[PDB]
Order: sequence, then structure tokens, then C-alpha cells
Amino acid sequence: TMMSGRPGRVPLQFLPNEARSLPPPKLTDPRLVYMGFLGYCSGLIDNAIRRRPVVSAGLHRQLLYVTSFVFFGYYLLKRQDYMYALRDHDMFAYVKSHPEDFPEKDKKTYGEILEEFHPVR
Amino acid sequence: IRWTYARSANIYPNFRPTPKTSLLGALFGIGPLFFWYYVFKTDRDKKEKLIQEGKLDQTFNISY
Amino acid sequence: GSTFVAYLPDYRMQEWARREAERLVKYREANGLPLMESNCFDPNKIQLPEDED
Amino acid sequence: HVTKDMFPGPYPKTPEERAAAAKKYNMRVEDYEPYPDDGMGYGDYPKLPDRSQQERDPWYDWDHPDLRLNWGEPIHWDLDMYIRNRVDTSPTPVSWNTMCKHLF
Amino acid sequence: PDSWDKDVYPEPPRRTPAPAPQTSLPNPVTYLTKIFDLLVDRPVTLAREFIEQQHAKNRYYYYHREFRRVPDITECEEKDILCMFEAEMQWRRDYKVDQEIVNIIQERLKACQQREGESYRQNCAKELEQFTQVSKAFQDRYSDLGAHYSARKCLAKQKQRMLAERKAAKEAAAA
Amino acid sequence: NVLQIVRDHWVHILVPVGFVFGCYLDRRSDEKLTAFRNKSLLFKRELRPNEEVTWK
Amino acid sequence: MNPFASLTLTTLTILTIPIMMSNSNIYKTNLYPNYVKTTVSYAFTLSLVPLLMFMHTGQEMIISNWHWMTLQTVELSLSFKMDYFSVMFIPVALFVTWSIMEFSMWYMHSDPFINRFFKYLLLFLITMMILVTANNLFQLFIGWEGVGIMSFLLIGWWHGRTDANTAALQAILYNRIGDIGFVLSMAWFLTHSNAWDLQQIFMLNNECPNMPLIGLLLAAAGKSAQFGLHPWLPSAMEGPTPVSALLHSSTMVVAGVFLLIRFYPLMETNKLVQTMTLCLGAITTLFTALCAITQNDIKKIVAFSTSSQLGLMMVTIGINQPHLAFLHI
Amino acid sequence: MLKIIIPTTMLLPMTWMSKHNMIWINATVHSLLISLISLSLLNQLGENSLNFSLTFFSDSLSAPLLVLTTWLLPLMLMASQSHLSKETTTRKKLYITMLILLQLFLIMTFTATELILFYILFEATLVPTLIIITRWGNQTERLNAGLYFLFYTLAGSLPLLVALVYIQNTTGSLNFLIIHYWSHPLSNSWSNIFMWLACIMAFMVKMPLYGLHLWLPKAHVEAPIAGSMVLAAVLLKLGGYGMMRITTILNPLTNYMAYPFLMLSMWGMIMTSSICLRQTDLKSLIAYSSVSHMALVIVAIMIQTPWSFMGATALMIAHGLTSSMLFCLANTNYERVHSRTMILARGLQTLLPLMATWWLVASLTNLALPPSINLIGELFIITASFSWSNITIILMGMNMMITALYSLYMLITTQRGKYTHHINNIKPSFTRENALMALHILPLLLLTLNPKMILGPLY
Amino acid sequence: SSLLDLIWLETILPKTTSFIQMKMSIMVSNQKGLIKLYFLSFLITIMISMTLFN
Ligand SMILES: CCCCCCCCCCCCCCCCCC(=O)OC[C@H](COP(=O)([O-])OCC(O)COP(=O)([O-])OC[C@@H](COC(=O)CCCCCCCCCCCCCCCCC)OC(=O)CCCCCCCCCCCCCCCCC)OC(=O)CCCCCCCCCCCCCCCCC
Ligand SMILES: CCCCCCCCCCCCCCCCC[C@@H](O)O[C@H](CO[C@H](O)CCCCCCCCCCCCCCC)COP(=O)(O)OCC[N+](C)(C)C
Ligand SMILES: CCCCCCCCCCCCCCCCC[C@@H](O)O[C@H](CO[C@H](O)CCCCCCCCCCCCCCC)COP(=O)(O)OCC[N+](C)(C)C
Ligand SMILES: CCCCCCCC/C=C\CCCCCCCC(=O)O[C@H](COC(=O)CCCCCCC/C=C/CCCCCCCC)COP(=O)(O)OCCN
Repeated sequence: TMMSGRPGRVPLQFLPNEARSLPPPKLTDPRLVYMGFLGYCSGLIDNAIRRRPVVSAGLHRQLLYVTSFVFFGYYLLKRQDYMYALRDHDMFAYVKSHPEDFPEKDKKTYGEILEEFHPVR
Repeated sequence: IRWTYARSANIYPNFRPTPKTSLLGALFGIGPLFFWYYVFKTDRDKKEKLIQEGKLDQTFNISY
Repeated sequence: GSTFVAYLPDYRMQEWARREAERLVKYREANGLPLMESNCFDPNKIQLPEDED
Repeated sequence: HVTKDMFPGPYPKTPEERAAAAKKYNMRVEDYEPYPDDGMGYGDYPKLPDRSQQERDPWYDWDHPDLRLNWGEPIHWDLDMYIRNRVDTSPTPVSWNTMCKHLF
Repeated sequence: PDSWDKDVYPEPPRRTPAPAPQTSLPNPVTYLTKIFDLLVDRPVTLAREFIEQQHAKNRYYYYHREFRRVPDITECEEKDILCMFEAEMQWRRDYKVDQEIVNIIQERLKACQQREGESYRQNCAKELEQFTQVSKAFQDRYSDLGAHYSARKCLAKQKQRMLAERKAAKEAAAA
Repeated sequence: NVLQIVRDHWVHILVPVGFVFGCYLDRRSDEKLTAFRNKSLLFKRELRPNEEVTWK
Repeated sequence: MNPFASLTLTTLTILTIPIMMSNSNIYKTNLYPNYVKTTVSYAFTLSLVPLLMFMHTGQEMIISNWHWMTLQTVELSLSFKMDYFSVMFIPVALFVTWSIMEFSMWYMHSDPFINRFFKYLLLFLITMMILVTANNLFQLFIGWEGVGIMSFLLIGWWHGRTDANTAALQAILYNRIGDIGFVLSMAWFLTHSNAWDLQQIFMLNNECPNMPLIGLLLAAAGKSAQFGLHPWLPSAMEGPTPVSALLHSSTMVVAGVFLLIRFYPLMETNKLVQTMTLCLGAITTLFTALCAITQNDIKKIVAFSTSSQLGLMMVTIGINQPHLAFLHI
Repeated sequence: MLKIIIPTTMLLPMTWMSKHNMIWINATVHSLLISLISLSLLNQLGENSLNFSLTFFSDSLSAPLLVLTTWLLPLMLMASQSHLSKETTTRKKLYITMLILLQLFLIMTFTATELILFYILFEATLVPTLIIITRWGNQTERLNAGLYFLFYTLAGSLPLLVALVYIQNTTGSLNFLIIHYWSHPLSNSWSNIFMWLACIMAFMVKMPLYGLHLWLPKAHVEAPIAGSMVLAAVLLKLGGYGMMRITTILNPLTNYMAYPFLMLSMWGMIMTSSICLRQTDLKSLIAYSSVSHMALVIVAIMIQTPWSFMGATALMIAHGLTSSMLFCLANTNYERVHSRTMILARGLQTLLPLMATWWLVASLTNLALPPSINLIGELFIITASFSWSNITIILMGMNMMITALYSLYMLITTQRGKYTHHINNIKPSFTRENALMALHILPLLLLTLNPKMILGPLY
Repeated sequence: SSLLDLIWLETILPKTTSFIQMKMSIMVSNQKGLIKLYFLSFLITIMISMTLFN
């Protein structure tokens, strides 16, 4: 697809202004919960490497791990949703503007289609 | 222990590809496959030709 | 669990199929129709291709 | 508890390793006789007589009376083929060829 | 018994002979059946009457599920997935019903063979003929479809059979 | 003794709570696919006087 | 209503109660053999009644009581054929079994596992009844394999003896060779007649081809120890004498002749299979009598006599006289 | 489907927060509860499927496999309790974690509605098994065994992935429902031939197909008892399930592409069976018997008829239960004798009579004694093969005889005869072992009463 | 058991793969570490890319 050269694109914008017309991901998004789970696993591994009681060594450190992962994951999800929206928008616009490349197929019914039959013997 | 080891695990390191072993392996491992393939293929070709000519009498042959 | 599996309700619809077949056989024997028909779909709705060979 | 050198090895080519193999299988060097050095991986293993376990002495005090085996003695490559529940090679009152001719 | 339809499972009138003893010796079979009646049939009947009255104290019903007719595969577009789903389900239900029809005819045939005795070869001609017709129709409909059978494959098989029949009819007419 | 055997047997609630949460999760998924509820040609039905949806 | 069916099913059912009680307290006492013997005598007396009913009138029955499963157009159900053969063979088998159990109460008195031995005998009797009263090929196969397993277990009764285990495995091997033909016949009948039920097989086979009948003949030769597959019967004398008298003498080894008798409507329409059966029976009876003429073990003499009698039964089958073969059985 | 997945996931924290002496009890109890919950999947329809969501669906082909998978976990825990006595708490928890992760991956794999999802979980099942084999295996060959079990598998499955993505670029979907409803014939072409081979070989190598089966004896004889149980009972059936699913897009090429494999199976089942006649290791014998049964399943799937599919499903379930029981019996001998050689411990019926009864029942079930579901599957497959070609009976018949022989051979060598004189450490059987055998064998004889549950979607 | 399963089926797929991969590894990794030969090879590949892909 290569939307790097897409016209009207700001060189270093993480989320453009037009991205604000899309619904934001919910705070209970399953992907956000998975990001928080990744942060929790990072905290547990940090406890294990430093040779501390894994489950209950640093609660502030684990909370910061989870919170940072959730924050970055929320913004990443917003950007990903925006990029897929752009892809679909361009696809539909291109199909609309080139009708001779996407003709409407003349609908046919299985009663008037001759399909070959292969017996299983 | 020596008996079980010789029967199981000492086989391959003492294997040497020789005309006798090569010929016996080829025969015993390839000949049966092609023999059975020929037999079954001939049988199924005969049955298919009989079905196409319609002279097989498959009456009551409902389950396959 | 074995008792639960034994008393599983008939979602596979065996007795339903039996009743339907009974009614169909009754109707077709009553009106002289030849029980099961050789064609699954009636040919009136199939448009075969003309060969003209 | 068996050492690495106590396991079956490759076909013995020199009389010294021949004698070494014979001692490993608890037998005399004159009685030791490996399988021919063909392709199949018999290797160092000794080729014992093809007699069945049924023709061994039933009045001897074997350590394993049912198998008629002694602890430590070399086991025939095909012991599971001759276990008194399977093919035996005991001499018969009538010769094999005569029996085959008469039955056929 | 009213538990099944007598027309779907027909039976002959069941004419049985009358006892015509020829000697004065009492046969043991009659006495054995009388003692069997007294010792077995009465208590079983009483238990059944108790259970039946208990069932009559609590009467409730269940129903046969009726299915609407939907368009079949012969009027579905090439890629219209919803219509093909409905048609496939309907075709599968019809396949099950046809299997049960064949089962009913086979039961008729087996009962005839047992009932007729030594003259089953002549007295079970009708059941054999009915089974022959139903078996031929079922074989034409559903044979050789494979394990991955579907309504589309059945339609293809029917279309090929109709093409062959049309060609044969045209060849015979133009003979 | 309560508040002492809990510290050893609180573990036995994890799997049943997971089961209840899984059932609840399954119910949520069902709501999303209601696009054809009471719209199939086979089960198309008129609603009862006090019925809002045919199934849940 | 019509006590025939109730009586016929009750005989087979009450044959099974001591098997259920084999885990109760009676099994751990010394009254269990008498329990089994009394049960068998009661079953014989009960089974004497449907025989009287058939003798008076000619009562014949099919009882398809439990529906097992349905593979599309093929319905498999638990069905019993209470015909002349069943109602005549059940009393004879029960009478012989009662005599053999009374004999074993004296013969195996010093055996530590006499309860187990009696239990094994009852299990064989149950499997043989299942074989004899079956109406479809699957139930008949169940009985066919059950009697073979019981034969394996009872031949190798003294499991510390190598020869007993060898003889048991030999019996299994030969009967498996026969099982090949049994499975061939089942596959052929399912593929062509669309049934394992006997009624449909008789209806749809007015001129039976060679393949299913040859499979049936192979199974009969395997289980009745005909000349090709004969030695396992003399080898089976490793078991205790009551086992040799019950299974390998009069009741279990006539199962192949019974299978050929059950399929006699299809057998009379084939002349090649009849000739094959005739020749097999004749060579079997001659060879086994010739072998018996010089034997020194008395049990071996009687076993070879049994084999020759079975060959004579197969000769009778070959000349299209199945009821005579049943009478000889 | 999450009502089964979530508790299986909750097994992990429950295991890790458990007391040091209560891991086995809690794991066994909650695994049994999960099995009871999964029993509800058996209520299937004659119609399409139980399509829970866009991601997971259940069928009467998937339901018995799921029930077997959930039932095998408590048995594996019971079997592993013994030989893991002297192991540290953390490593025991890691072992239980590996078993739970394997169960989770299998559960998801059977119910996945997408071919790519199925591939990912089908490969994810490899890592726990490899760790179990190469970490808690006993002999030094385990490392080599693990390597084989890995690379064979991967050598088959890397082409499949390629084919899969190729298919999704042509049809536009890999969802199984759409794939079934939009199926199109495969024309006879070299490209189509290689696509067929790519779609088939990954499932062939895991059955395993004869000639590609060299990894299985190594892996099964070198694995710990739980690893052997899960490998023989469930992991072999993944190839059968995959071939049953994927053959819908391979027609009518299968009509002639199946010939090399069919032969390789029909002859192969003979060879492996004969191999069982001359074997000095119990586990090796049981593994080769597994190869023979799976060759029969391969024939059933390649024949592609309703009776073939019913027989293949029934045989898969029956073989899983039977092979797991046989491996457990062999291990209960090994933990007493520490040898794994058939002719060392002899005449065990005299010393352990109830275990001898368990041996007899397991041998009878492996021998396919009617009316066991083993024989039901075998007979349905044999009838379908006879319809395919009447000559097949010969090979099939031969296999039957041979099978009985080696089965009874294994029963006679270990249980009958005279006891070995110098072996004086054979203790009475524990309640745990007897309960393990009972929990293996009772479901089989119960299932013979309702065979429709294990006959698949074509019943 | 011996000829097919333990020898030839082992010879065909796994052992041949191991032998070929090990020989190729020895071929590739057995380099003396002299920049002489490395840069001569670099010159050869530069000429090949110049005179083969255009
Ligand atoms: C689809 C997947 C779904 C599941 C996801 C799976 C992954 C999730 C977790 C990922 C990682 C995060 C946590 C791991 C950190 C490592 C720490 C550790 O080692 O454990 C020690 C610690 C216990 O030990 P300790 O007494 O504290 O101190 C001991 C020392 O730590 C050290 O002890 P030691 O030194 O004495 O012992 C040494 C030992 C220690 O070695 C280790 O244990 C290291 C751990 C392995 C490396 C981790 C890899 C990183 C993540 C990759 C995961 C791969 C998954 C992909 C699938 C492939 C499967 C391999 O090493 C050895 O013995 C060497 C032998 C090696 C054996 C074979 C190696 C296999 C490793 C593969 C493991 C993969 C699964 C691990 C599951 C969790 C394990 C704890 O474990 C824990 O208790 C914590 C586990 C998680 C806590 C859960 C508590 C939450 C419960 C609250 C309520 C329930 C929540 C639900 C909410 C709703 C309720 C209302
Ligand atoms: C030991 C000494 C003897 C003591 C015992 C004496 C008593 C003997 C009785 C034992 C067996 C004798 C046979 C009697 C059969 C009667 C019961 C039978 O009829 O019920 C069957 C029912 O059996 C069950 O369906 C099968 C058992 C379920 C098996 C599931 C296993 C449980 C989970 C374990 C884990 C799974 C592992 C394997 C995964 C695949 C079939 O019933 P069905 O005619 O049809 O319909 C039931 C009634 N309806 C019509 C209302 C519906
Ligand atoms: C090792 C343990 C077992 C592993 C598993 C083995 C299973 C894999 C076997 C592969 C199945 C067969 C592959 C191709 C079958 C197609 C049929 C074709 O080969 O037969 C003839 C083809 O003729 C010749 O075979 C041409 C090819 C000859 C070269 C192929 C090599 C032959 C042997 C190689 C075996 C090596 C296998 C192991 C690789 C490492 C038909 O003639 P033709 O009508 O014209 O072609 C029809 C196909 N069309 C329509 C696409 C054109
Ligand atoms: C246990 C070890 C087994 C190892 C795996 C064996 C299976 C090998 C299967 C072939 C490998 C590649 C599969 C290709 C993936 C499918 C995609 C596809 O089918 O597309 C084909 C492409 O097909 C190919 O290109 C395949 C060419 C083969 C190249 C790789 C060779 C690998 C070895 C081949 C021989 C061995 C195969 C059987 C091995 C048996 C087991 C040992 C069409 O391409 P297009 O150009 O887009 O369409 C044509 C119209 N323009």
C-alpha cells in the first residue's frame, strides 16, 4: 500500500487532526487489557531477576509498569485504528472513481449454472 | 543389557551400504508398494469401466 | 456426567425425522404417489444449457 | 553399573580385539565367532548356534527355569524367536524332507 | 396399539386356528400358560395400572416441531451466503427424512419376511418391490456424493443425469 | 477457623470464578451478532404482546 | 401375553445373575459353585417351556428390543431369533452345562480358584447363548469372539505352564484366520444387501454369489477346526477336563456348523460352495479319524473323535441337509 | 467456549499460589471439574455446528476430542505424582504449568474456526511437549528424541503455512464455514498437485504416516509417563482432525493423489504390526501399535466416505484411551523394576492379580474385541475399504490376526509363566495406580453404550 | 525392523539431511580469517554483479 507519500500528511504527527472523527477505543478494550497483562508480566520478571519475592516485592513498581503499558497501548490502538480507517477510505474512493475497473457482476443463480460433478467412489 | 543394546542401538553405527543391503532394502521396501499399487489400480480401473458401461448391478448398494 | 449424557435432549432430531417420514409415507401411499422421487430438485427450476451439437 | 567398554561394538578385525570381544561376552576365544562382516549392523555381537531353547536340558538348575537361561551367559540374537512358546528346532523322529514329501 | 399408525406399518388380519384336541391326554402347555398368567401377568398388570393412574394424575404435552419451506439451492445467487446457508440446512433436513423413509420401508420388508414363514418368497413380493423402488430413488439422489456432501453437489449430479437423459432421448427420437 | 483457613483455601475460588466470568463473556459475544434475530426466513415470527426479543 | 418371548428372554437373563454376584460375599465363600450349578439347572427347567410351546404348535419369534444405533439407512438393534434352532439348542446346552458343573464340583475340589473357574464357565455359557440366539451379524460376531476369548482363558487355566499358554495362543491364531472370513461376509452383506439383519439378507439374496458364502465357509472351518485349521482343537486338551468336555467337545466347536446352518437358505442356491463344504468335511473326518486311530492319550483320542464328527456334520451340510446336521449336533 | 478456556487459564495462578503440599490435590480436583463442564459440549445438532462466536465453534467431530483432552489432564497428574516426589516445589509447579499450557493450546486448536489460528495453536502445542520430553525425560537419548519430534513436525508444517496464506490470497478467506460453503474443484495441474502436497504432508507427518514415523518411537520411549500419555492420546489425533477439515478443498484431486499414501498405509500397517512381534521394549511395542492404528485412520480419511469418517472418529477416540492405559501399565511396571525390558519381570499375575486383570482388559480392548468402540471403528473402516476395493480385505484381515498375536504376546510374556527369582522388590499395587487404570477403562465400556457420541458429524 | 525401519528409512530422510548440513557448515565456516581472500572474493562478486544482473 505504501501510504508514506500520501498527500496532505504531516511529517512527524503521531495522530493527525482528522483522526479525531473516529470513536476512541474503550478503556475495557481486550487489547488494552492484554497490554496491561504485558506490563504485569514485565513487573514480575523484574522482581524475579532482581531476586525479590516475585508476587509481592514492589507494588508501586508493578503499578507503574502496568500503567505505562496501558498508556502507550491506548495511544498505539488509536493510531492503528486511524491507519486502517485511512486504508478503507482510500480503497472505497478509488473504487468509486474507477468504475470501469470494478464492474458489477451479472448475478447468476445456481439453477442456471452448470457445475461439473465428481463422484466419490 | 548387551542383548537389548545390540538389538536396538548398535545397528546403525555398524551399518554399511553394500550391494546386498542396497538390493534387499530396495526390494523389501519398494517392491511391495508397487505390487499393491498395480493390483489396486487394475481393480479400480476395471470397476470404473464397468460402472461407466452401466453393467454392474449396484441395486440395494446404499451405504458406502 | 454419564447420567447427564444419557438424558441429553434430542437436538439431533431423530424422532422428529421419524415423524416427518411417517407423515410423508402416509400421504404418498394414500394418494398413490411413488414414495421417494428420483429428482431431489424439480426440473422446472433448472435451466440446462442447450448443446445444439 | 555397566561401563562404556562393556557394550557391543564394531566388527573385530584383529586377533587382539577379537580376544577382547570374547572376554567381554564371557566366552572362550576359540568359541567366539561374530557374524560375517556384511552390511547389516550385527557388529561385535557373537553368532551362537541356532538351536532353540526347548532343546536345552530341562533337568539342569537354570537360574531362569522357564526360559532355560543362566545369568551372565551370552544370549542368542534371536532369543525371542526361540522361547519355547514359538518356533523350536528340536530333532524329530522322522527327517524333515521325508515329512514334507509325505504331507505334500 | 394406538402408539403407531396402522397404515404406515400395515399388518395382515392375523387369522389363527382354533384348538381341536384329538385325544384325552391333557397337554402341559395350557396348564403352564394358566399358571404363567396367574403368577406373572396379573401382578405386572396391577403394577402397570398403578403407574398409569399416577401418570394420569400428572398429564402434560410435547409437540412436533414444524418447519417452514425456504428457497432451495436452485434459486440462490453464486455468492449469496445467507440463501445458501438456509438452502443447505433445508437440504440436510430433507436428506435425514429420506433416510428415515428408507428405514420405514426396510422395517416393513423385515417384518414381512419373518411373518410369512416358509412362503416368504411369494408372499413378500410387494414389500420387495417397494424397497426396490425406494432404494433406486435414494441411490439416484444421494450416492457417490462423498463425505463432504452438499446441496450444490447433489444439484450438479442431478444436472448431469438430466443432461444424459436428454441426450439419450434426443438420440432415440432422432433414430 | 475463619480468617486463618482463608489464607490457605482462598485458592479454591479461582477456577469457579473463572467459570462464571467465562459464561458472562460468552453472553457478551452473543449480543454483537443479533443482526438477524427474528429475521431468518425459517424462524421469522410475530412478537408476543409482552416480548421484545425472540432470544437473548 | 404370549409367555414365549418372556420365557426365552428370562432364561438368558437369569443366566447372568451369578456374574453380578461375583463381587458379593457369596463369591468369597465355598457355596459359589453350588450357586452357579443351581442357577444353570433352574435356567434349563425354565427353557424347557418354550420348547414345549414350539413342539405343540411351531411357535417362532423375533424380538428386537433395544435400539443400539442407526447409521443413516442401517438400523442396528439388539434382536433375538427364537426359532426351532434356538429353542432346541438352548435346553441341550443347559443340560450338558449342568452335568459338567456337577462333575467339576468333584473334579476340581482341590483347585484354589474353583469359584473363578465356575465363573469362567458361566461366562462361556452366556457368550454361547448370545452366539446361538443372535438375529443380526454384529450380535453373532459378539458371541463368536466371546466364546473364543473364554476358550483362550480356560485353555491357559494353569498359566505357569508354557504349553498351556502356547495352546491358548494357537487357538486364538486359528480362530483369527477364520475371523477374516467372518469380517469378509459382514462387509459384503453390508455393501450389497444394506443389512446385517437376517431377514433382509434372506429377502435380497435369491441367488447368493460366491464371495459371502466363501467367507462364511472360511469362518466355519476356522471355528469348527476343519482340515486346514484343525490342529488347535487337539492342542486345546491342555485345559482342565471339564473345559475339554464343555467347550472343545460338544458346545463351542459346533459353532461353525451352526453358522452354516443359520445361512442355509443362501447355501442351497449355490452349488460350488456346497461342493466345497462337502469336500472339506469329508477330508476332515477321514484325516482326523486316521490320526485318532494310533493315539495313546485318551483325551487326544476323544478330541480327534470330536473333530471327525464335526467333519461329518459339514458333509451333511454339503449335501443340503441342514436340519440333519442340527440333529447330529 | 470461554466457559472452558477461562478456568483452564485460572489453573495456572491456582497452581502457583498453592501450598507446597497441596498442588496435586487442587490441580486434580479442578481439572476434573473442568472436564465435567466440558461434558456439555456433547449436545450436538444434526445441523451445521455450535458456532459460539467468530473465533470458536464446536462440532460433533471436535466435541469428543475436547472431552478426551480435558479428561486426560487429571490422569496425567495422577501418573506424574509418583516419579516427581523428590523434585523441588518450583519445578513441580513448572511441570504442572507445562501440562496446563498444553491443554489450553489443544482446547483452542480443536475449536478454532480459522485455518491460520488453527495452524498457530497446532504449532504452539510443540513447545510444552518438547520441554517436557527434554527436561523431565530419564535417559540421555531424550535430547535426540526431542530434536526428531521437532524437526520432522516443522519440516511438514512450514509448507502448509505457505499454502494457507496462498489460499487466503485466492479465495479471500480461511474461515472454515466460508471455505466449506464456497468450495471449488481442484483441476489436475502441477501447481494444484504441489498445493495438495503442502496441505497434506503436515498432517501426514503427525499421524504418523508409515515412512515418516521414525520420530514417534524415539519420542514415546524417551518421554516421561505424562508426555507419553498426551502424545499417544491427543497429539496424534491433531493430524487426523486437520486432514478431516482440509480435505474439503482438495477434491477431486484426492481421487488420485491418495494412491501413494493409501499403499504406504495398507502395507505399512502390516510392517509395523509385524515389528511388534519382535520387540524387546514395552513402550516401543505400544508406540508401534499406535502407528498401525493410525495407518488405519489414514486409510479411512483418504477413502472419503461417510462410513470411513465415522470409523476414523471412533477409532481415534478408542485408540487414545487404550494407548494411554497401556502406557500407564508399562510405567507402573517400570517404576518397580527400572528396566523397561519385557522379559525381565515375568509371571506378574501371581504377584499382582488385579493389575493382571487391568492388563487383560487393556489387551482385549487393543485387540478390538466386540462390542468395544475400537472394533466399531475398525469394522466401519474395513467395510468402507471393502467398498473402495474388495481386495483390501486381504491386507485388513492380515492386520487383524497379527494385532491379536502381538497383543496377547505382550500379555503372556509379562503376566504368565514363572516369576523372576531375584526380583524381590515388587510391592503391592497402590490405590493410585488401580484408580488410574479404572478411570482409563470405565469410560471406554461406558462409551460402547452410546456410540453415536463418538461417530462424528456424518452420523 | 532392522533393514527398513532402523537403517534405510533412517538413512533417507534424517541422516542425509544431517550429513549435508554438517558438510555445508564445515565448508562455510572454515575460513582462515585473512582479509586477502575475503577482499579477493569481494572483487569477484563485484565483477559478477556488474556483468550478470544487467
Ligand atoms: C496462552 C498462554 C496463557 C498463559 C500465559 C503464560 C505466561 C504468563 C506469565 C509470563 C511470565 C510472567 C511471570 C513469570 C516470572 C518468573 C518468576 C518465576 O520464576 O516464578 C517464581 C514464582 C514463585 O517462586 P518464588 O517463591 O516467589 O521465588 C522463587 C524465585 O523466583 C526463583 O525460584 P528458583 O530459582 O528457586 O527456581 C529456579 C527455576 C525458576 O525458573 C522459572 O520459573 C522462570 C520462568 C520461566 C521463564 C519465563 C518466560 C517469559 C514469558 C514467556 C512465556 C511463554 C509462553 C508461550 C507458550 C510456551 C510455553 C513454554 O528454574 C528452574 O528450575 C530451571 C528448570 C527449567 C524448567 C523448564 C523451563 C520452562 C520455562 C517456560 C515457562 C513458560 C510458562 C511459565 C508460567 C509462569 C512461571 C512462573 O512464581 C509465582 O508465583 C508468580 C507466577 C505468576 C503469579 C500469579 C499471581 C496472580 C493471581 C491473582 C489472582 C488471579 C488473577 C485473575 C484475576 C481474577 C481473580 C478475581
Ligand atoms: C461388577 C459386578 C456387577 C455389578 C453391576 C451389576 C449391574 C449390571 C449393569 C451394568 C451394564 C449392563 C448394561 C445395562 C444398560 C442399561 C443402561 C442403558 O440403557 O443406558 C444407556 C445410556 O448410556 C449413556 O448414554 C452412555 C454413558 C456416557 C459416557 C460418557 C463418559 C463420562 C465422562 C468420562 C470422561 C470422558 C472420556 C472419553 C471421552 C470421549 C443407553 O440408554 P438409551 O437407550 O440410549 O436412552 C436413555 C433413556 N432416554 C431414552 C430417556 C434418553
Ligand atoms: C519417504 C517416506 C514417505 C514420504 C511420503 C511419500 C508421499 C509423497 C508422494 C508424492 C505423490 C505423487 C506426486 C505426483 C503424482 C501425479 C501423477 C504423475 O506423477 O504421474 C504421471 C506424470 O508423469 C511423470 O510422473 C512426470 C513427472 C516425473 C518426475 C517426478 C519424479 C518421479 C519420482 C520422484 C520421487 C521422489 C520423492 C521424494 C522427494 C525427496 C501422470 O502422467 P501425466 O498425464 O503426464 O501428468 C498428469 C499431471 N498433470 C495433469 C499435472 C500434467
Ligand atoms: C516430512 C517432510 C515433508 C516436507 C514437505 C513436503 C511437501 C512439499 C510440498 C511442496 C512445497 C511447496 C508448496 C507450495 C505452497 C503451495 C502454493 C501453491 O500451490 O502455488 C503454486 C506454486 O507451486 C510451486 O511453485 C511449488 C514448486 C515446488 C518448489 C519447492 C520444492 C519442494 C520439494 C518438492 C518435491 C517434494 C514434494 C513431496 C515430498 C514428499 C515428502 C518427502 C502455484 O503458483 P502460481 O505461480 O502462483 O500459479 C501458477 C499459475 N501462474
